[PDB]
Amino acid sequence: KIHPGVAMTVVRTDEILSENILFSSRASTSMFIGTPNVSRREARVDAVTF
Amino acid sequence: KIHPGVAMTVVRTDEILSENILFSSRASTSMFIGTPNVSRREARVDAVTF
Repeated sequence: KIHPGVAMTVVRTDEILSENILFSSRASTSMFIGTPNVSRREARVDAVTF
Repeated sequence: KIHPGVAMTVVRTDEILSENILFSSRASTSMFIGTPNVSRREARVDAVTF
């Protein structure tokens, strides 16, 4: 338990799960949302997947 | 052509093609006939595999 001739500083990262809060003003962005489409992918005899 | 100490029980199987007669009574089974449905499998550029 002899204190050495050098002094050690110990550095460690830390991970902290935050719970964040978002703000945005009125008309912060503007969405040009278009009409969605349909493409029949699976034309199965069992059940059709669009 | 001298007898050994042991004997054998030679076993083979014999196939036979038999014309058979099947009988079943009336109303033996109930059947739900689904509508036939088409599906492409391999869309070949020459000749599509239906």
